[PDB]
Amino acid sequence: EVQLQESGPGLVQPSETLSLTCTVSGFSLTSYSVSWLRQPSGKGPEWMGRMWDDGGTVYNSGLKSRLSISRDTSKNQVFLKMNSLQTDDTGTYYCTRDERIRAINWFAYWGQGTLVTVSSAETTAPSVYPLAPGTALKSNSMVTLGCLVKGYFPEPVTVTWNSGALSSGVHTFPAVLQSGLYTLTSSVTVPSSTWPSQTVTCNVAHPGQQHQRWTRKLC
Amino acid sequence: SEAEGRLREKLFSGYDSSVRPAREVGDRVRVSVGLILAQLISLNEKDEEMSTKVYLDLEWTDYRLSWDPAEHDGIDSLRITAESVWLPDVVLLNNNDGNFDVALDISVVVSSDGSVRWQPPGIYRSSCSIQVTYFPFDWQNCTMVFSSYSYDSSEVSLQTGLGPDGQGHQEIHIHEGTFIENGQWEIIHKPSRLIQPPGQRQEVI
Amino acid sequence: KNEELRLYHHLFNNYDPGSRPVREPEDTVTISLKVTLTNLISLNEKEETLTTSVWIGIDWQDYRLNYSKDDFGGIETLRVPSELVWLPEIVLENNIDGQFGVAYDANVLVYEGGSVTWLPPAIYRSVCAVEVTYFPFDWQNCSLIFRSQTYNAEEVEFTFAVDNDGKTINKIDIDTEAYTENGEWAIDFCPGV
Amino acid sequence: SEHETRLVAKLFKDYSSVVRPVEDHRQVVEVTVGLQLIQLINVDEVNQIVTTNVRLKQQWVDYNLKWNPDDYGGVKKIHIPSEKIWRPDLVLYNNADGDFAIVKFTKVLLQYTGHITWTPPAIFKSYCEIIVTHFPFDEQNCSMKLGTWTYDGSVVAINPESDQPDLSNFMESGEWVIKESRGWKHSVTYSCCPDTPYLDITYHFVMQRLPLYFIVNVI
Amino acid sequence: LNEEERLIRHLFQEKGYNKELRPVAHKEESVDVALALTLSNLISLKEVEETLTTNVWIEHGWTDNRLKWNAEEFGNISVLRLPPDMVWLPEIVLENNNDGSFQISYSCNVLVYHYGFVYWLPPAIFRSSCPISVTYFPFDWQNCSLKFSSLKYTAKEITLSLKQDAKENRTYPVEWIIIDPEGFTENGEWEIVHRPARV
Amino acid sequence: DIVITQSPSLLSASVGDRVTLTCKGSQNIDNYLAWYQQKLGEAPKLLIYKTNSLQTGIPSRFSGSGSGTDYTLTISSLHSEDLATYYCYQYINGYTFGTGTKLELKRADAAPTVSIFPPSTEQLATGGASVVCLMNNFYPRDISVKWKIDGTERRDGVLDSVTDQDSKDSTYSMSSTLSLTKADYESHNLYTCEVVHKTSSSPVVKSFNRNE
Ligand SMILES: *[C@@H]1O[C@H](CO)[C@@H](O[C@@H]2O[C@H](CO)[C@@H](O[C@@H]3O[C@H](CO[C@H]4O[C@H](CO)[C@@H](O)[C@H](O[C@H]5O[C@H](CO)[C@@H](O)[C@H](O)[C@@H]5O)[C@@H]4O)[C@@H](O)[C@H](O[C@H]4O[C@H](CO)[C@@H](O)[C@H](O)[C@@H]4O)[C@@H]3O)[C@H](O)[C@H]2NC(C)=O)[C@H](O)[C@H]1NC(C)=O
Ligand SMILES: *[C@@H]1O[C@H](CO)[C@@H](O[C@@H]2O[C@H](CO)[C@@H](O[C@@H]3O[C@H](CO[C@H]4O[C@H](CO)[C@@H](O)[C@H](O)[C@@H]4O)[C@@H](O)[C@H](O)[C@@H]3O)[C@H](O)[C@H]2NC(C)=O)[C@H](O)[C@H]1NC(C)=O
Ligand SMILES: *[C@@H]1O[C@H](CO)[C@@H](O[C@@H]2O[C@H](CO)[C@@H](O)[C@H](O)[C@H]2NC(C)=O)[C@H](O)[C@H]1NC(C)=O
Ligand SMILES: *[C@@H]1O[C@H](CO)[C@@H](O)[C@H](O)[C@H]1NC(C)=O
Ligand SMILES: CC(=O)OCC[N+](C)(C)C
Repeated sequence: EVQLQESGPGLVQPSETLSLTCTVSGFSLTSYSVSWLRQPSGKGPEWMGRMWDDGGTVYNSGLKSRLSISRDTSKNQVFLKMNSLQTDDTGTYYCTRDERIRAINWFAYWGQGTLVTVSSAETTAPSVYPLAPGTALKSNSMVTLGCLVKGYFPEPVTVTWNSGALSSGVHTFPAVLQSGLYTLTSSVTVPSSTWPSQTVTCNVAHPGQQHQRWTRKLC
Repeated sequence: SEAEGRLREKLFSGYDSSVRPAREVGDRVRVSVGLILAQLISLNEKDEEMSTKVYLDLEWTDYRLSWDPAEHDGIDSLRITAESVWLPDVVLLNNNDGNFDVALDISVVVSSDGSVRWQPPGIYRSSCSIQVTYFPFDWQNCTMVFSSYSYDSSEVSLQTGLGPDGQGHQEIHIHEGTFIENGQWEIIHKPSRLIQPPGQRQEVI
Repeated sequence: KNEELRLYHHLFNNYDPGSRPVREPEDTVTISLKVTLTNLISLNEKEETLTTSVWIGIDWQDYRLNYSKDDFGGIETLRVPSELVWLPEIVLENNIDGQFGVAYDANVLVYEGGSVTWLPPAIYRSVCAVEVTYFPFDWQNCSLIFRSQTYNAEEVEFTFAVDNDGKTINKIDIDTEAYTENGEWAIDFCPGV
Repeated sequence: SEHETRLVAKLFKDYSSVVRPVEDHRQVVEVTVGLQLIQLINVDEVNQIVTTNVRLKQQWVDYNLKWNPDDYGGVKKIHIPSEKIWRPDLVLYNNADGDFAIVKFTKVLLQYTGHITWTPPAIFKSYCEIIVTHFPFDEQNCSMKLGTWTYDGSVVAINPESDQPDLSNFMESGEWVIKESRGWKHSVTYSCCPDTPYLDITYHFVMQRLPLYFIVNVI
Repeated sequence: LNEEERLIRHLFQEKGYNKELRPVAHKEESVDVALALTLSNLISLKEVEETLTTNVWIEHGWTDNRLKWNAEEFGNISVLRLPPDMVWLPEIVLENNNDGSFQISYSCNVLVYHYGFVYWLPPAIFRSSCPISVTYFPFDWQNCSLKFSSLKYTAKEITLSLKQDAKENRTYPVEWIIIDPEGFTENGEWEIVHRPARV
Repeated sequence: DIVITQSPSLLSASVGDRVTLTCKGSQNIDNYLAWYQQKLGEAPKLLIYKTNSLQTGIPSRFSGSGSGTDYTLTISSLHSEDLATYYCYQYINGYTFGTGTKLELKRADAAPTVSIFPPSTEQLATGGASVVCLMNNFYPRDISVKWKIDGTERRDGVLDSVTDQDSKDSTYSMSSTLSLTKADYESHNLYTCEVVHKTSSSPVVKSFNRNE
């Protein structure tokens, strides 16, 4: 019944203004307050502000100057606008319906949250280097080989092995940001005799600029 | 008590206590004023003021408060808080301390025919011209003048309260079995008189 | 239609006299105080009560009541019942009969520019210790202590009224058109602090 | 500019001043009572009545009047009329010809923690047994028995703020000197109510007469 | 959730309690009101004004079946304290007062018990009229009285009665003024020889 | 505002076990504590408010307790649905959230599959010389990685990440990289990755010399 849906841009340039729209269903904004929370990457969530049922607003003292909250009761929408964006604003933003007991309020329902990343880096194609062991230290039927994807921006990037032939034996470690660009690794388990003979190839796709690459095993 | 609540709600639906119960625009309201003296509290010659505790006996007809008891479970009379019905603004004109009104707005009794009876208690301090001559064998003739403060003689007609048998017993009522006898003053005569206007007002003295 | 009704509705349709006229909770409301003594009613040494009649001129800025005469047909003053506006709740702290407040709830005057003025008349009976040592040639240092009954110094702040010449009236004001001399007690000084 | 109005509206939307301000009805309301004596107005020996100007500070936590300051821009205290909230019905048992309870309903100070401080002024005309033996050099011991009239000790507990009355603002009287002051809490059982002892705080003052005037004019 | 708030909502909002109607099933029935007087202090007897000033606690008690509740359904609440303005009152005043102060001085909370009994013990300072027999002064004794009656109601509407008290499971009427040794202060001039009560 | 801490930061328990997460504040929270369950990619769901009031529709296996500055959330019997992150938060004075307790299903200990890869020829052509070390399918997540070049330890340019528990075997996977320039890479020949894990008293080591 009660549902809230955040929407907004996934990537925003620094010093630009972020705008988020929380669409509401199952209740009327005239009778339930809607708060805005954010969870910075690597930190716990923090309260940003509230749009009251009576139409007023309240903001976090640390963000009072940077924040504005408004609502449209005809469309059942709550709008958040934030200026002077910085890298530290990267995180997941939630809109919550607030329950009350007298004057005490707590977050009763959450939205699914929108990821907002603040970075100036332009979209960049990935480099796909193969990974091969530097010494034949093993010859078992299960040896791990992989591919390194570097330099792409923004997320996400997808990696498969021989397209549909990747099988379940595939690992895709989370990407890490260095120097303002992403780096990711992927690995697959294959027989020691198969990868030097079969054209085991990692296929990498980056929807940021519809980029596609395929890198085979080299040693 | 469902029938009493229903009848009360019927009577006061659309009622306005600020409007006098004149049916036609020229109709006057006749108010019978009787007085029961409960205690002659004191007489002060220095202030020329007589303090008395009285029960008024104001009786009038309010056509808006009439009902047929047979339709309302035989309720032939009702006790209603005085603030909710129209009251004649009968006040003591010759008071000496500015207290015109009664001491306590007790409930009025409304008969099914629309007759409203009200017996509020009052503490009154009237001005009384003291006969200084024959002290201490002197006798004093104090007066209490009751009249509607606002309504003219063409709107509220005052009348002296009749006796229980309908006799023109134009006297201050004193229940000798319960009257608090004053220790210094003896009441000899206690008549009442309706005084006609010389926009003028009638008075009951 | 009367322009005063438009002005009243514009000012008071969304006005709360409970909250102070401050945009932030940490702001102080500056009050201009001007006690005008009409007469010294009496000094009862036996009861140690000084009875005086005063007019309590209280001026302050209430941004919620701000208006310009150009928008309302040239109205420069609006009379409003005092129960409708926020008041600093100034009371005589050193009274003795328990009447802290003023005797008459006179209308406040809302001038253009947001200035609110209140000039109620009040009869005050206050504690004045009597030094009978040099009677009958004695002089008495009676005192009147005015303070907000509700708000502390960080919520409501007092300042003295400023005369037309710019001098602060750091004393009890006396108006020649209103002051009536007492026949028993003359008044020598009346400084305010 | 409107958060205090919003807070006052939220607190009292469905507040009841009849029920006690506790989370559970089996709990006891803890009221802290401090008598501040501003002036000893009169000591009428012939009528045996002592008239005193007092401020009756009462402090208690109202469970339902809490709020979170961050919801209202950091507002940590508000002033509200005392007629709107539940109050302890402190009655002066030994009233002679004054009022039994407080009649000057000043505003109470409410804090975000729910702590209410109420400091109503009163002119107590209490009864005192005037001892005439050592007159005019007599010392009088006059007391003020203040206690909740209808709430018993198992329902509303009153505790003294300090072992002694607050004389910090006491205007020195010209006829009587307060040689001693002390407040004692008592629980007593009345014949009306045999199963519930009722609590009271008896403040007492040992006041010594200044005899100089009577020495000159009488002795 | 506080059980007192739920109980009060049930009694007054759900039941539609009307404080203006007497607690009777039929209009012809009278409400039995029991009165007692606890004298806390005889403030003074002024012979010059012929006025007795007394500090009293007036024990009103009557049954109001509209205010019954099951304690076990409301968290074992056996007693509830309400403003006297909320409930119907018998409107009993001092008839023989000397100054127009007919009603009680302090409108304390009414105590309502789960079995429907409504109990009220307001304190009052009364200045009643007491004529003074100066014959044997200063060795005189004074027969003062306080007369309590309803003015809004009559014997057809309300039946006054004395408070009944029980000892050894036997009830008897309290035909005297109650003196509580914890609350009673000995007056310095007047010793109470008798203190009867009569309906 | 009242600072809040949670314990344990990471907790492992098997299906059906009773678990008691603890939440401790720096000041008296006065029972104004709430617990909510957040899952990866899902909207957070409130479990408990006022420290014991169960949210409507929440399974009765969730219960809350606590007072003063210490509070606990108890799951009487851990179900597979209940593997998630649990946050306590306080709403009596400001709004503060705990760091969060991540709850994982208990798994048998397994040694990591460790492998090492030098920078490929293509990377060296572009000037990149990042070495990579992988540790697939290990449990628990407690693991440490060290890079040694010519025997001397290296820390500059090292970055690493760990995957979540696999949906089939609950084992973790970790990758680590050592970014180097072509000049810095060619300045050394021996490279080794040392993996420390609880399943062995000595680290597992992998190494290579020069290009493959
Ligand atoms: C002026 O007049 C006032 C009153 O008008 C006088 O005030 C009285 O002062 C005395 C001390 O001078 C007070 O006595 C003290 O009372 C406290 C509180 O006691 C209460 O609470 C106790 C806690 O449970 C309880 O035990 C007490 O019960 C007493 O009474 C019952 C029945 O009456 C009896 O059964 C008990 O045995 C108790 O007697 C009571 O409810 C108490 O804590 C003090 O104890 C200290 O002193 C005693 C010895 O004196 C010692 O044993 C203790 O260990 C402790 O050190 C003490 O009893 C009294 O309460 C005050 N009364 C009032 C009404 O205020 C004042 O003194 C006068 N001053 C003058 C003449 O200068
Ligand atoms: C008429 O009555 C007035 C009220 O009683 C008198 O004014 C007061 O007079 C007393 C005389 O003792 C002054 O007390 C002295 O004040 C000074 C100044 O210190 C002040 O500031 C410090 C710090 O805030 C504070 O602690 C003091 O209390 C003072 O407020 C002190 O140095 C002395 O020790 C002593 O306290 C009062 O200050 C003064 N108050 C005011 C408001 O004027 C007045 O003097 C009387 N006049 C006549 C002609 O009789
Ligand atoms: C109070 O209101 C007046 C009237 O609006 C404000 O004065 C100016 O009014 C003009 C209207 O022509 C506006 O354009 C200006 O913006 C107003 N402000 C200024 C600073 O000129 C006035 O500012 C308001 N505030 C106060 C404190 O007086
Ligand atoms: C009421 O009291 C009885 C014992 O008298 C107890 O068994 C019962 O649980 C109590 N009920 C409530 C709701 O507190
Ligand atoms: C229940 C009630 O009203 O008690 C008042 C009498 N007292 C306080 C002396 C016991």
